[PDB]
Amino acid sequence: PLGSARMKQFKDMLLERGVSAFSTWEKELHKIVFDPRYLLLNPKERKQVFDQYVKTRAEEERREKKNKIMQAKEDFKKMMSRFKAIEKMKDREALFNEFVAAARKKEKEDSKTRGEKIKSDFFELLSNHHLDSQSRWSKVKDKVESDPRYKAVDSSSMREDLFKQYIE
Repeated sequence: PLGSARMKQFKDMLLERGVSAFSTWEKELHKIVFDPRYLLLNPKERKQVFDQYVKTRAEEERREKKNKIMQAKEDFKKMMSRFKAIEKMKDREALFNEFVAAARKKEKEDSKTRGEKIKSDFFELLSNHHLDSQSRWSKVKDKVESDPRYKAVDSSSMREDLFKQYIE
């Protein structure tokens, strides 16, 4: 949405005549100087529109390139025809090992965060009750067997051990 029809036309001309975004005005001038639309702006205005056309086009290209790369991953990574998208095998394997060697690294996490969680939830379960050294698992079991923080501990014996830990 550039100000005026006059400048729109100049911008258009820049595109149609293939003026580069990585060059000097002095060296691109030859692509436009013979074009009737060149006559529609004074020098200051010519500079305005050129500077804007060059900044805008470089950024669009820089970005088109990146967003294509990131998008190719996010789809290769998602398929786990999106396989062909990546070129070679050398590239599409430092990635097939990005996912797998990060999907196992999410379990030297997930099996520990949930790990300590089953435990702490069993302690928290226990702490809802008034317990001490005199407390006896026989009489306590019955109070908390319905609860989900209890069922979560899958070893009837390990439950007992925990309650022993908690009572020490």
